[PDB]
Amino acid sequence: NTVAAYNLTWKSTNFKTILEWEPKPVNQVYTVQISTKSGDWKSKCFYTTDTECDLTDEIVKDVKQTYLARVFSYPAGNVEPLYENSPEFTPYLETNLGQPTIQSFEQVGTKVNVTVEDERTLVRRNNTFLSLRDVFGKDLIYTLYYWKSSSSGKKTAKTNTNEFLIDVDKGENYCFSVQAVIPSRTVNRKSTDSPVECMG
Amino acid sequence: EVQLVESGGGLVQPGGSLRLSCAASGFNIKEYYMHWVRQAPGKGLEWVGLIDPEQGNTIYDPKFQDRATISADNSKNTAYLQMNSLRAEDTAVYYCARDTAAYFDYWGQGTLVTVSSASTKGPSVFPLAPSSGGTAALGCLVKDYFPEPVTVSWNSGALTSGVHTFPAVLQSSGLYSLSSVVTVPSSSLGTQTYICNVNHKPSNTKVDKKVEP
Amino acid sequence: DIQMTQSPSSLSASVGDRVTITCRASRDIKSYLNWYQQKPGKAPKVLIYYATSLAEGVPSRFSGSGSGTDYTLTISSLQPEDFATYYCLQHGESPWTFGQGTKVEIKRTVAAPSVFIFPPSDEQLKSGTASVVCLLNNFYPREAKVQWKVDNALQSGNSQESVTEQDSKDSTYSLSSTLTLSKADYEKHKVYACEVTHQGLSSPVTKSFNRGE
Repeated sequence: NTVAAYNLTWKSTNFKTILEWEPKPVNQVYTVQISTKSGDWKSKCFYTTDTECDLTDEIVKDVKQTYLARVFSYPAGNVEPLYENSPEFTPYLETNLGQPTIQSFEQVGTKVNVTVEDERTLVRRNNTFLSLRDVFGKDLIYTLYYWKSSSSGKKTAKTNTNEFLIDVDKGENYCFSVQAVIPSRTVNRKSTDSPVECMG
Repeated sequence: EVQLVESGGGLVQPGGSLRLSCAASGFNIKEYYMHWVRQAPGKGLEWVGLIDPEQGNTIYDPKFQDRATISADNSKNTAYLQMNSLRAEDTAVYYCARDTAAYFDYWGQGTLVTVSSASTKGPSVFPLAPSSGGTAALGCLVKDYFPEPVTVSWNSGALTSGVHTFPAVLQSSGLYSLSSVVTVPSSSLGTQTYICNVNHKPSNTKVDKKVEP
Repeated sequence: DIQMTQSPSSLSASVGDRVTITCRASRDIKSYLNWYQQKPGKAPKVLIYYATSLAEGVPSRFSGSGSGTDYTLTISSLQPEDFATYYCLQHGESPWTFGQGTKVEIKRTVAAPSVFIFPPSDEQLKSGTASVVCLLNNFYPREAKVQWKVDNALQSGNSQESVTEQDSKDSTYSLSSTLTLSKADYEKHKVYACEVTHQGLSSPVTKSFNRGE
């Protein structure tokens, strides 16, 4: 008399990946396994009463592989195990892009250099964590929106690096916000907008 | 399956406003940037503006900044374009396009806005009867309608090879006339049925005319 | 803004020829330059994005090159279906700017037109007008002369014609000419004819009918 887990969903942002499910356990515990094929199963969260399991350490080993997960239900320590398969998950194609942050927007002469902070992830290589830019390379684009604080109409520009060098009218203050987008995706394509930064 | 369908086209009086909509299906517009691009008769493509449904940011080409409004409704998954104080040069086909940030990967079918003081008029459809050599020609004459456009298909779209639907001609009267023809084997006349399907949206005219020798 | 200058405005090439189209920006556009192809009556379709990337499903004969301010679209071996108007688009910063376009015409061998003549329908005659139509089908080059005759007399000022764009398969043109007369005038004559002159014809071809017969 156990309840099969249901509504198994992947919650992932910048590769930080957690599998979630229902229900809150009642006299039972769960074990979650992960694999990349059929017979590659590895248990990661053993007999927990939690309804989530962080699987980051596993998926970051290779963010472009497709992972399968299964959640087993077992009777608790008081008085055939049921299990359910999760949806497939491919990190590189599905992790959500986190909110960007503008690092600086220095105006030198008639130009403003807008630099986006590179974001470190849990994905590591050569004994070092990788930045979002490191992982995606040119697959990642930043859209900039800018406007004169003293006017209505916005302007825009894009870059496949982390900086924008834009012309501005002298003696004018502009506001800026950036957004990340992965053109090759069909869903979860964009991040939310960065906080707005304004000159002066 | 992604689809962009525009509506709102047709007649607009000089000094009036065009008000168009772009209904999207098969995806959420908040995932992309939606643009409007226009093309005057026989002219080149002209960018109008874009809207980012993630937060409503809109960018206008400087030529339209003070006379246009682009908007978007995520709940209706629809984008809109309004342009005011229209002049003759604003007569054009207006397209809605989905921008992936790398390129436009989907487009609406386009909708024509005609800036004019004249009123709509539905067409009459007449047969161009086959004379009956080896190849015979037959067709339909779609006469006296305003404004453009009119669409013609044959046998509900099943017959397309050999079909030539000509550019409309503006008559001295101020009304358009257009002809659509198809060539077929003479031995098929009297055996195969031919029907031209004519549609003129501005006047809600829909006609199916059977063409017999 | 950034002006895009596209060269040439039009070109004519034979099937199998290599074709080159160029676009120069007034300043560095950092490879955010796309190429779109537009066929008659359809929305544009992406061919190349980010200056050199071929879009999914696009034939390998299309390629893009360039960086900085100078870009080129190449078609290595022109096919009939490539008849279209091609446009470059700068999209790295607003306002986005299209080149003026390059119309690609296909050169092919001479093809004489096949001529057909259609009498006005009885239905139209019930009204007070008669439209007589003459069709010149699948010919090349485009140069063609239609001369209407009523009881052998040369008509002038009472006809209009229109021509289709080159066919995507055989690269020919077709032309429709309409002679318009009041029903009263139509009934005063017997022989209606259209005489066609074209490079592919050794001598002018005439098709006609006798009113009533």
